[PDB]
Amino acid sequence: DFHGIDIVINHRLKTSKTVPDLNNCKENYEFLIKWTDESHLHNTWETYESIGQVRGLKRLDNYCKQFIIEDQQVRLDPYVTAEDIEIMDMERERRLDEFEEFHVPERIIDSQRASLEDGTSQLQYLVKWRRLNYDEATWENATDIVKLAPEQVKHFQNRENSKILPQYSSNYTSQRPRFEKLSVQPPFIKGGELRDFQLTGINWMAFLWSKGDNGILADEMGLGKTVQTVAFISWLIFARRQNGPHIIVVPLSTMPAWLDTFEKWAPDLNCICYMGNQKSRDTIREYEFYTNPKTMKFNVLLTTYEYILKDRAELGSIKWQFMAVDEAHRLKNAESSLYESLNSFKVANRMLITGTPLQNNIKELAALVNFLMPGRFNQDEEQEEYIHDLHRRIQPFILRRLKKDVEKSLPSKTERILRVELSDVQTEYYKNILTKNYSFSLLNIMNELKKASNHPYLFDNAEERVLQKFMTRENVLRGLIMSSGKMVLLDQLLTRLKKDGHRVLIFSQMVRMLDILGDYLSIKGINFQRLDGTVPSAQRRISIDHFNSPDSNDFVFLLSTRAGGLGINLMTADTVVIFDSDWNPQADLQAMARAHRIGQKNHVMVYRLVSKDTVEEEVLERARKKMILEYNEPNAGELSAILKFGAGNMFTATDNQKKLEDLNLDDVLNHAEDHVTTPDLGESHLGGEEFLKQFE
Ligand SMILES: Nc1ncnc2c1ncn2[C@@H]1O[C@H](COP(=O)(O)OP(=O)(O)OP(O)(O)=S)[C@@H](O)[C@H]1O
Repeated sequence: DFHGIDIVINHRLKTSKTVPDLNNCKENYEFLIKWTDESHLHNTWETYESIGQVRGLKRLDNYCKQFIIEDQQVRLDPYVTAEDIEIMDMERERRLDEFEEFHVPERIIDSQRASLEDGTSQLQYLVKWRRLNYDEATWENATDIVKLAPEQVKHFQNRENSKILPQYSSNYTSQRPRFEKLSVQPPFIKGGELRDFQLTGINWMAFLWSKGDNGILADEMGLGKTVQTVAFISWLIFARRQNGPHIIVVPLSTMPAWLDTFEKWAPDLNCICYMGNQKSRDTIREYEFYTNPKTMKFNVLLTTYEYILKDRAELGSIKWQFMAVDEAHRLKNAESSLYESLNSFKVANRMLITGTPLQNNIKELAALVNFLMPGRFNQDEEQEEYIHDLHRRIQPFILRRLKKDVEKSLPSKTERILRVELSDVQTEYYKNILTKNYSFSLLNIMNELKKASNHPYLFDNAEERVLQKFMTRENVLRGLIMSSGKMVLLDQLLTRLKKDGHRVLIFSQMVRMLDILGDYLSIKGINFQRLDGTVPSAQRRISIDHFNSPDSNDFVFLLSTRAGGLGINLMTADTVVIFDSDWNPQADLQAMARAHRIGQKNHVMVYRLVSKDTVEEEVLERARKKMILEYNEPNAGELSAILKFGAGNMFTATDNQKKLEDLNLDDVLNHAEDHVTTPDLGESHLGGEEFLKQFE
């Protein structure tokens, strides 16, 4: 009824200036439109006079006002950094990449053929839109859905036959099946792999079920503990044929995650997301059960804690088999309505997830245990043994492994901090920049130093000034390398590891700096490409695929640090360089794990570069010290400190050059620090005393 403009997605050029005004827009562009009373396949490429009179029309103009005009305007400002731009760029991307998800269908809810205004009737569905929500799902024409979304359809019909429905569940009376052991991953888990330590995992949760005991998965974060739940569900269903209704509780941050993981490793499963509190609640009830006013038609549902109260009412009275919960450090508390309402639930079983063993908590120690098993349990010496007893007293219910325990299983790596002097040049630059000041601005001041520390060429007269020796090309490198602490080092670092054929990644904050290496490499004659927000998706894939080319001649590959946070896999490199790092260390690890990507085949060597007695190390010693408190810019406040000395202890220039002069790679590397980035993780709880018996 209310027909016209839901929202405006995009725009472009046509069939043939730089600061445009509305009129330009109006005249040179077609625009993308989700119409109201519609959905995202029904987006059209229209122009002003191709659409005409339509309700809430202004809200289109408003798009130009911001996304063409005032965006394009804003860029001009010379204080807008290059760095700044690529953000604005990666930004468009991110937005329009979300929209691309709304004509990707993920479920189907009702085969219900609709009569049409002829005498004709087509089979129309009822489509759940990915990244979208339960409110706002649309009936759409079968005929073309299917030729777009075969499986989710294929799934649909099966979705009410599926052998694995909930009531075909086998319910163990006096007894319950023998504990067993699976030395190889059972076919019915169809995703891909799972390193032995994965198997071992499921085995454990398994064996435990076949004791009637629930346990806790606390292996250090990012460690597969999702796949390890997913898988272990497949088992409950497909291996103890009981699979009534299952429920996993999740961080809203990561449910988009789980969902993929499911239709990756347990594709055949019928699992249900719980997003929306309003029109969802009501929508879902029309999907969850069977058509009658108590057949639950779904294998697995998933939520945020949120809906465990807004909807404890309905959910409370549901007969549940298995319950897990991710990043559930969240439930140390015994009053928090999670607890009170999760015990308000009917569960045969509990797996629990956290990346942590308890220390302090005595009451937490209780609340967690007393949650998953309602049947458990002075001078400071006496509260110290009690916590220590009840420590071991629950060894059997814990699984905890760390990096080192699965080093055999995984692409090990190695973070080294190579710290260099500043070139005689750099020194003097720094040192002068200092002079000028202390007389939000502090920022560029930081920047100038940051720049100085990386390379003098970032600055304007630099190169011109350096080479007062006229104009030769050998020389152009000669000064280009040697005026820079980092470069000098790096120079023979490549030289050397490019003798060992190490395929090499390099990141920086400063795209300008990238340019400069960009220079370096072409002069030296080395193959590579460059990346960052500037190059459009379309492009990227090609600078990428050429590096990962079956036997490519690219033997290095430049990137923005922010480029990293992308989603881009370059395992074809065995070695990462951080030229310089962020307020945020994670930004560096994102970028790291573009070759630390859990389908890596080498040992990954990671060199973080810092210049000695520079502000640089304060930024990095900051990084760690935050990025230990775990599981994007320095404060103006704190910033005062970080700058306000490092200045006269910054020694000679000609000294520093002397150092650089006959610097030796090896020493630098055998002197190299280590970047310590993990609270001592505690000890490995490698399984339950019992279980262990059954494996050897
Ligand atoms: N066998 C596997 N094959 C391929 N990818 C895997 C495997 N196991 C884990 N992963 C991936 O490793 C990445 C990080 O693992 P996650 O399962 O998200 O970590 P996690 O231990 O669940 O962390 P949480 O949920 O915060 S405690 C994910 O992209 C997983 O899909």
